[PDB]
Amino acid sequence: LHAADDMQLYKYIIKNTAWQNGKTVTFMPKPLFGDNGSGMHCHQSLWKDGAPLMYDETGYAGLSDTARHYIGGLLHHAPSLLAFTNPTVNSYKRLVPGYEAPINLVYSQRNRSACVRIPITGSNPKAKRLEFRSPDSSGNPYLAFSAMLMAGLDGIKNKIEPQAPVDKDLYELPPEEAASIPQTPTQLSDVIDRLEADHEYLTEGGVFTNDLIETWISFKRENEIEPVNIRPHPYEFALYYDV
Amino acid sequence: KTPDDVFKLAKDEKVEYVDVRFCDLPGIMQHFTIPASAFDKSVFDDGLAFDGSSIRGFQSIHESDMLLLPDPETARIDPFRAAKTLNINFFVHDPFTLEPYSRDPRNIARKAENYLISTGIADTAYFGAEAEFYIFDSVSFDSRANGSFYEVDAISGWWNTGAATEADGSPNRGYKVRHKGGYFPVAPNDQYVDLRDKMLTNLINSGFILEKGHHEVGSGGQAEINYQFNSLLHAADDMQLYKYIIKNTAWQNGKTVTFMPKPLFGDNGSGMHCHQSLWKDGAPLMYDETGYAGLSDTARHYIGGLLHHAPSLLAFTNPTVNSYKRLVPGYEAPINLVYSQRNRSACVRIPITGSNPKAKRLEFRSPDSSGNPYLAFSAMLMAGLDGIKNKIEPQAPVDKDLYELPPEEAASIPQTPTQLSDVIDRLEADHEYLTEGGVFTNDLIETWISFKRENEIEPVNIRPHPYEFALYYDV
Amino acid sequence: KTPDDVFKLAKDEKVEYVDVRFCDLPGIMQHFTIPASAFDKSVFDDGLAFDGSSIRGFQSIHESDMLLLPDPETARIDPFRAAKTLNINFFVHDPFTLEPYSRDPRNIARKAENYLISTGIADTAYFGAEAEFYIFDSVSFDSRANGSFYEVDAISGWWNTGAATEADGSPNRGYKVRHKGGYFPVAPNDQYVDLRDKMLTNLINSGFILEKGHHEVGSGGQAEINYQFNSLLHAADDMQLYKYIIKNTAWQNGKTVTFMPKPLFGDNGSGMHCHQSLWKDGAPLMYDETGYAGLSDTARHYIGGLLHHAPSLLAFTNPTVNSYKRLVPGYEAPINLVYSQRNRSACVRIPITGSNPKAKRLEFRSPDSSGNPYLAFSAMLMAGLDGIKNKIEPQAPVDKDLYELPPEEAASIPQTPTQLSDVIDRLEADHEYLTEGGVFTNDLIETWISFKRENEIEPVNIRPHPYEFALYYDV
Amino acid sequence: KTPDDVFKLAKDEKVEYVDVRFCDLPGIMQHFTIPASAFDKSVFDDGLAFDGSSIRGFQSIHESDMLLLPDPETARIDPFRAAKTLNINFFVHDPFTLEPYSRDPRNIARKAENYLISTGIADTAYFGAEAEFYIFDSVSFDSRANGSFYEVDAISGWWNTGAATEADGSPNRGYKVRHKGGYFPVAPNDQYVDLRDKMLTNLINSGFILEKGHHEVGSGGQAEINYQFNSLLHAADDMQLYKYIIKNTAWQNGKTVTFMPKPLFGDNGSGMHCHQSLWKDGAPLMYDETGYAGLSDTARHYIGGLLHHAPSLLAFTNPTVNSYKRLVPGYEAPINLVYSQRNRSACVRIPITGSNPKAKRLEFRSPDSSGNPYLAFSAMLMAGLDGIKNKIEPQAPVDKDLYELPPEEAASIPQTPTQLSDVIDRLEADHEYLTEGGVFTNDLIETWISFKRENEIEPVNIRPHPYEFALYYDV
Ligand SMILES: CC(C)(C)c1nc(-c2cnc3ccccc3c2)c(-c2ccncc2)[nH]1
Ligand SMILES: CC(C)(C)c1nc(-c2cnc3ccccc3c2)c(-c2ccncc2)[nH]1
Ligand SMILES: CC(C)(C)c1nc(-c2cnc3ccccc3c2)c(-c2ccncc2)[nH]1
Ligand SMILES: C[S@](=O)(CC[C@H](N)C(=O)O)=NP(=O)(O)O
Ligand SMILES: C[S@](=O)(CC[C@H](N)C(=O)O)=NP(=O)(O)O
Ligand SMILES: C[S@](=O)(CC[C@H](N)C(=O)O)=NP(=O)(O)O
Ligand SMILES: C[S@](=O)(CC[C@H](N)C(=O)O)=NP(=O)(O)O
Ligand SMILES: [Cl-]
Ligand SMILES: [Cl-]
Ligand SMILES: [Cl-]
Ligand SMILES: [Cl-]
Ligand SMILES: [Mg+2]
Ligand SMILES: [Mg+2]
Ligand SMILES: [Mg+2]
Ligand SMILES: [Mg+2]
Ligand SMILES: [Mg+2]
Ligand SMILES: [Mg+2]
Ligand SMILES: [Mg+2]
Ligand SMILES: [Mg+2]
Ligand SMILES: [Mg+2]
Ligand SMILES: [Mg+2]
Repeated sequence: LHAADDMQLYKYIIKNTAWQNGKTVTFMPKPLFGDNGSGMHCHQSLWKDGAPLMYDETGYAGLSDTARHYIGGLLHHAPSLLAFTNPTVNSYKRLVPGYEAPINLVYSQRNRSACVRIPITGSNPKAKRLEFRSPDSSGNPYLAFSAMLMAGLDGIKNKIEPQAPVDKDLYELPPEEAASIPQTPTQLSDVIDRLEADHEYLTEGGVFTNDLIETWISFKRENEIEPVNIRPHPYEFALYYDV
Repeated sequence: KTPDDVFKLAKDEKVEYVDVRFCDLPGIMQHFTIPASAFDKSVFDDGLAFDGSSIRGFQSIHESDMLLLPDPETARIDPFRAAKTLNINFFVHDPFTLEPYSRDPRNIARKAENYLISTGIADTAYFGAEAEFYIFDSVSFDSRANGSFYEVDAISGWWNTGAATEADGSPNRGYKVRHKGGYFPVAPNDQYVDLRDKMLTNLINSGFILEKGHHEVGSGGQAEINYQFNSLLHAADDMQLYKYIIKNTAWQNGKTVTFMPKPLFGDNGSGMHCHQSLWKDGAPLMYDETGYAGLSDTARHYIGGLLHHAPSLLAFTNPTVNSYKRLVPGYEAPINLVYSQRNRSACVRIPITGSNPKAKRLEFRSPDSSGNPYLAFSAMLMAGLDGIKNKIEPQAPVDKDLYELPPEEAASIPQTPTQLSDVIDRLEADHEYLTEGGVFTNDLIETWISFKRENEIEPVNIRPHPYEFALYYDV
Repeated sequence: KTPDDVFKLAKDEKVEYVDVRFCDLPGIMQHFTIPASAFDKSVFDDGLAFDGSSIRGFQSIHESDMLLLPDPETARIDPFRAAKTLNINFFVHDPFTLEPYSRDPRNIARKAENYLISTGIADTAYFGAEAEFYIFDSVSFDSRANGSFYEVDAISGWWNTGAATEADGSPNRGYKVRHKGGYFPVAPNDQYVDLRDKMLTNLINSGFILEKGHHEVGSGGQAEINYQFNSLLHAADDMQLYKYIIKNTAWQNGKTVTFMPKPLFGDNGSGMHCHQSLWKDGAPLMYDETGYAGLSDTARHYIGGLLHHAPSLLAFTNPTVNSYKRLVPGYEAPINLVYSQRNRSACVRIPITGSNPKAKRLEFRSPDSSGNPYLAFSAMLMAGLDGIKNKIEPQAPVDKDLYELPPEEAASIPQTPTQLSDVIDRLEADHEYLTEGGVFTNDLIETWISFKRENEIEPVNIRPHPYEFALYYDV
Repeated sequence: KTPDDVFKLAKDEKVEYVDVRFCDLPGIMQHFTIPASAFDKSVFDDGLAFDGSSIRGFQSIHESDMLLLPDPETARIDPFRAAKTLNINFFVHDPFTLEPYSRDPRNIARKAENYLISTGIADTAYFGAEAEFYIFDSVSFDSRANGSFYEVDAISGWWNTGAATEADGSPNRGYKVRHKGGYFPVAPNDQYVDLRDKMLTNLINSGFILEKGHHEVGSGGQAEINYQFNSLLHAADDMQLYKYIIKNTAWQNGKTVTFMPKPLFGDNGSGMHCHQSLWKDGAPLMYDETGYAGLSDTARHYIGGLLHHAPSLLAFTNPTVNSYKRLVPGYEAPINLVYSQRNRSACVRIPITGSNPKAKRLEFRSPDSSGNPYLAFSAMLMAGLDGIKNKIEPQAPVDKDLYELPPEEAASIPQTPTQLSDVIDRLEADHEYLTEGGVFTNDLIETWISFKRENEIEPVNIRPHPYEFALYYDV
């Protein structure tokens, strides 16, 4: 909660500091074509009674079972989770290869091409965490943070095993190997459809309620997805004016 | 028509050049010119070479050389070139075996007509098309790292009612067309009467048999011209020539034409409605006085095929990203897969034609002009034939304004696809009806899928839409 | 043709002026004009004088006077000059001895044809050339202490899709040509149909035998016109006249043409592909039904010569700095020294011509139009003949897209040279094949090496490239 | 200096932010900022993380995380930032093993100094550098399909003597600098006196020990500032900080500085002359009263190394394409590999310093500022040390204007390399002197070769030069 409050205030301060100095700031995921998008990477860890739970010296990338299952939750629920972590049409213009954003659902240490990176933090158990690189700033940090937690917790509860880490530049995978790893969703309508179909992990404990989820789905369809869909894109003119 | 007929025409018409034409895979006609002196029997016997690697959907660079052989049926005098020119369409052939090319669109049409005959169902498929278009004054567009735009303009566009002067500096004289109001008030509200007359005349003088011309619904110069129906291949050839004549008549008169499905947002798109009928031994097969909308079983099953195969069929009938911007409610284009008589909101309309059995046909309203009529016409036939063969029953006609259906009733009828990537995915998954008789071959279908993904779908997907900035700049 | 034939032509055509033409070393035709009254037997017997010190690669100032003697074969009526004019090419001769000039390009061609005969290998070398060019609207450029630029422009250039208006202020009407997409959609996408027709007509009226004309791959008006092949010297004369006719047809119609190898970055260069064959006693020597791509031993060894001598040969076939901007992968120009049938990525392509022995030939794709066809054609023949004489075996053909070869495979193949300085260095080191029979002389070769170094290589080397500012301003 | 010294400085100076700095492979300093509150022991013990995949010549994306550890010797207050800031340079380390990074330029300098000690030849290498630069008013440049340009501008540039007004509209008041005439007339001809004073003051206030400042030869604002020599690593750190100070002093005063080797054509380039000497146990090793130009055997052999290894050494000392535009005759830069006392046309000059042994040194005139001083200095030392170890004798000194040498005498001396690709090819072929003691490692050398080819050499090669249009548009 504090972190989400911090995020909202941070945006306000960044935007208005710029404004007062004759500039203008955007946190949109992808305002430039052919250059890096803007992410909101979320470093996450769970603690109990003042002790860290993420660390196990014997695990891949120093990760405990609890940590590994949390990742399993994130990567497993991704096709619906992104409806809150990547909630805009513009979000999906960032999820393209070559710009240090994810294009598939894998975790890997030290890996800025991956969906979940495990940063190199040495043997200090307090520093161990996962970096969920998928999310952006185009939505609601209260909902985004909460949704990630619910996915992560469902993973722990169900001991969901993530698929083996891939320690490779994921934008450079051979076609055959690439096709075998689940891709990030292509567009917002896909994740909204998926959220609508499958969202039980969010409704656990009544954290998200059906009325929230329905309003979200409905809002995104009517105010974002559809309005973009009906409007001809300028590149269609480059492509098709002379058909 | 024979080679000697064409030589006589060239001689009689004092032709200086012969323009050798053929069709690329996406649907744009290609050409080069040879002098009259080089137009001889050798052209019919040996054919002519070209670079297949520079033509879309054709060859790779290391297998580049391809061959062309003329189709004497297609010889027309060019109405535009100051040096008297005879245009002729060619078939693409392999340079080694001299076999027809598997990715020549004109070959696909050929194969389609032969397959029809081989089924015994009919011997002729007639296609009547309505290729709508916009007569614009100007267009510009670009795509850069930090921005992108397009703009179309037209003197008669409603967006110009408040202009202080016309583009040339002359006064604004009003009589501009309202959105959805171009169909079809008299001049001066119709500002394109003389230009369309020139289009009609140029068509007539190229041997077209004309039926009508008019302003269409869209503001800013939408138009429609209709010519007589014909058998599949001839009809596709007619379509390609018609586009060439429309575009260049406009060009020569200081205008610019587009056949893109949806160049205006909030006004009508441009369709290519296809009126279809099957005939055998000079008798029509579509009519049965006792059927809904006077339709025979053969007709009804043909419709069943179209509506059933629609989710893949549209990959050829609606082959562009822009296509899907037209398939939205409120503009006399389809939004779901139903047939209905008299119904301009439906996917297949049955026009009111009375009891004359020769006039009975279905109007497939889904297709547009953004692709390849050889492939589109052929694909519709294959879907239609599969329907007859499998006696596919279309779901009951819905005689209602389909844009106004109650939500519960709407959701129960299959919708038209949302986007090109959907129909390409579906084509890839299920396309057996097209491969029947080898009309479409796997290499054609794979090249098509591959071309559309790499050159159209993906390039649009990666580029931020301007409306995203309206939506999200301030997130 | 005789002196008396030319006089008759002048008389019959009511010629007012005779344009006396010859070729400078680099490859630009030179001229001066004499009145009809001054065109007499004396011109054939005594010849005409000019200042050899003002012509590039010719004489020094203190040895300036040179002589010209006419070549009756080359007489054509000028299609452009309002005062009726007969053009005639001349041979450069020493004013004292009357011997042919060792640095007259036309003399080198002459000597080449004779040498061929003297070898007994063949009696005729046929050259078919494709001189590609760009039809631009404008060009400007400069070079100063503190900056430098160039800009070419063309209405059909893709870079202009976003322009608010055309250069003359008229509206942007679209139909511009996509990069790599000019080959070869119909009008209005092809914006140069009527202009190219004028070019074709002018060529016809100057006695060219035409084969085809078309828009080429490149955006912004790339074009190609083909005329019938001929023997070496006649072919080189044809080439020079063709460039003159193309450039001046464009000029008279408000356009501006360049034959430079690579005026556009990231689009197709302009080549001068040379189709070559040897004949003896009226029979073709290139064909053998049992050889790879139907090629005889003589043909194969000719290709062996070309590919073997490439590292020096390109000094005449690819003689400019800009030449080497074209020899880059992805644009249907060569990047390594292989031959292959049907293959537009190869250095020598064998076009698909069937079993007709008269049609069998090799296409040497390396050369461009940026130099001297007299020297280029001759140099190719000398390389080809050295190959036959020494039975040089070309390395095995590689029937693959040569731009897409796996790393190990690519590195096993000799690459085309990177830059002009490399081929000049190599020519200097090894050029014996050119000096055979005295076809090229050491003084010609030294002058060439010297000219290129001092006037082209060095002047480019010393001037900062704009892209260095992009790269390095902030170091 | 210790960690506790730096903390005291930060506390005493009321620092708000610490700027964490390190060097990329090509030679540009990188930075991020941390608050004063985050600057603690932890920074020295654990270090700080960054994305090694966004830094040139560093890591791939899947091995991105890298670590930085501070160098307390480099702590300086920033003279520019309104929020009081302390700048510190860091070493790049492996995040797992905590070993120094093989491709950290600062580590290379570290290793070089240790290697020197380990040879027993000397214990200290002193570097005195002269980084010349231009104070311009503006720059722009671009590179498109149909054109490309650059322009630099400066109020005092000779090209502006005819300007009706200054850029801001104020009158042209003359006193502009003649090409090759900036060294060094008094104001107002020297228009940059006050600005260079501001540069001198900013350097002084960052703890530099100053020696001189002046206008340099080149028109349009060329300048030079000298600070006291130092040992290799410290000298490289000094250089980087100097460029930062010069660039930002200019920036804050409405100007723009470039250290590129040759921004002006036909006027002096900007060099980075390196005065070098070796010392052991506090005593100089370069001096011998009986040697040519007062040079010892150790000194002579060091020169022998430099001149002998030049063909590959210049890959680090002259590392850009633009570097080779400076190595042309007539501008006080080298064009061949000779040493000579008092000689500003030579590759190695021996400055006239009298009989004081402490002052004896060589001036290596070849290097420029377009790369990486850490690498450049280190590479020079390695070449010099190899010379000493192998007792490499330099060819006899030539006490002449080496620009004016007749062509025959000039050939009998090895020339400087013509272009970057030559030195890269040579480095690739022969680099064992650099790998001695593991100072340069094969992975560094390979990355360097690779980076220069793909990011500099090739991108320049494929882009048409404006002067090619001057040369060839009309071919
Ligand atoms: C040109 C268009 C699309 C209006 C059209 N007119 C016709 C048309 C209209 N009236 C007719 C009356 C009688 C006979 C044929 C007719 C064809 C047909 C058509 C197409 C395919 N099969 C049969 C008819 N299509
Ligand atoms: C004009 C061009 C380059 C297309 C060309 N056509 C030809 C060409 C094409 N077809 C032919 C068919 C038969 C006879 C000669 C032919 C020449 C040749 C050529 C050149 C050299 N030697 C032989 C042929 N070149
Ligand atoms: C700053 C520059 C380049 C002019 C310079 N001054 C000096 C310089 C000049 N005079 C000196 C007199 C005495 C002692 C040292 C001196 C150094 C040196 C130098 C560099 C390396 N090794 C020795 C000297 N370099
Ligand atoms: C350098 S980056 O890898 C770039 C991230 C990119 N903008 C993104 O879209 O996530 N981010 P960081 O290293 O700060 O986590
Ligand atoms: C008037 S309309 O119904 C309009 C058709 C619309 N432009 C379409 O997109 O199909 N066409 P028609 O009546 O000519 O068949
Ligand atoms: C289409 S192309 O292959 C293009 C050749 C290219 N301009 C070049 O040689 O650089 N030429 P051709 O007319 O020989 O088919
Ligand atoms: C006056 S100069 O000789 C000029 C050097 C020139 N700018 C160069 O090295 O390229 N420099 P200095 O005398 O300061 O060593
Ligand atoms: Cl969407
Ligand atoms: Cl799509
Ligand atoms: Cl060169
Ligand atoms: Cl280079
Ligand atoms: Mg991060
Ligand atoms: Mg109609
Ligand atoms: Mg209509
Ligand atoms: Mg209709
Ligand atoms: Mg050709
Ligand atoms: Mg060509
Ligand atoms: Mg060719
Ligand atoms: Mg100095
Ligand atoms: Mg100096
Ligand atoms: Mg100096």
